[PDB]
Amino acid sequence: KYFMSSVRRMPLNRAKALCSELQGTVATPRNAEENRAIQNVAKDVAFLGITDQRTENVFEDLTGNRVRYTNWNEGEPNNVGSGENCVVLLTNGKWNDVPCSDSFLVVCEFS
Amino acid sequence: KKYFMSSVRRMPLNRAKALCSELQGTVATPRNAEENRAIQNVAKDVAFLGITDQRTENVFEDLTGNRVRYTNWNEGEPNNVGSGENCVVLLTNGKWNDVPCSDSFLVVCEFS
Ligand SMILES: CO[C@@H]1O[C@@H](C)[C@@H](O)[C@@H](O)[C@@H]1O
Ligand SMILES: CO[C@@H]1O[C@@H](C)[C@@H](O)[C@@H](O)[C@@H]1O
Ligand SMILES: [Ca+2]
Ligand SMILES: [Ca+2]
Ligand SMILES: [Ca+2]
Ligand SMILES: [Ca+2]
Ligand SMILES: [Cl-]
Repeated sequence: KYFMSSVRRMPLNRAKALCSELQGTVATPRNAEENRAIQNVAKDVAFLGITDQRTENVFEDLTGNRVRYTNWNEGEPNNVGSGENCVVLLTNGKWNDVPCSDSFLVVCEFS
Repeated sequence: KKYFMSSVRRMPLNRAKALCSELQGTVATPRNAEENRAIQNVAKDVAFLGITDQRTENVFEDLTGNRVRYTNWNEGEPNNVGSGENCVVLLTNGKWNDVPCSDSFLVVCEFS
């Protein structure tokens, strides 16, 4: 896998469109090594290709595959307010669930 | 190493540049036959290369203004037809054709 970060921030729908445009997908770390690699390419908080939009508290990648490895920041995922169904990788590498409509950088993953 | 990825949609060169730069890459510029073939492998149809003679006609440079060395022009190219063709695309046979920068084609981005 090759990981590339965007320079501008955008909501998940636009982030998915960007990675998909170059025939990739929003980055989904499958282990601690991939998590670090994505963290490194991301210069700020960035979206990951994981959501619980289909079933609340059931996190899966953008292709419907349930994720096994997770790295939630303490207290996460908390689905606060009216709900947080998207996921971002914080600058310390831990994850936070956030509203999919919010804007963050995006890290795309290619094979 | 250099990695190449092709777009799904077609767009003019300035948009192609913006797409590749969005992910901190550039429009693919083959420096030799191996790279030319690597780009061929990812481009399913005619696609833009990061080369233009916009500065001086018939002097081809990459997008950073660096004069290119390796070229693989299709027979009869570059012909600068009509009002001008100052951008370059990789044809489906791997050879190059100069085309109007305002025309739309797939784009192959390069990252390293
Ligand atoms: C208290 O909730 C935390 O802080 C909020 C400002 C949001 O970033 C939320 O995702 C996070 O879990
Ligand atoms: C005759 O010129 C050739 O055919 C035209 C349709 C254009 O594609 C032009 O770039 C090419 O050199
Ligand atoms: Ca949720
Ligand atoms: Ca949260
Ligand atoms: Ca020309
Ligand atoms: Ca031509
Ligand atoms: Cl949400």
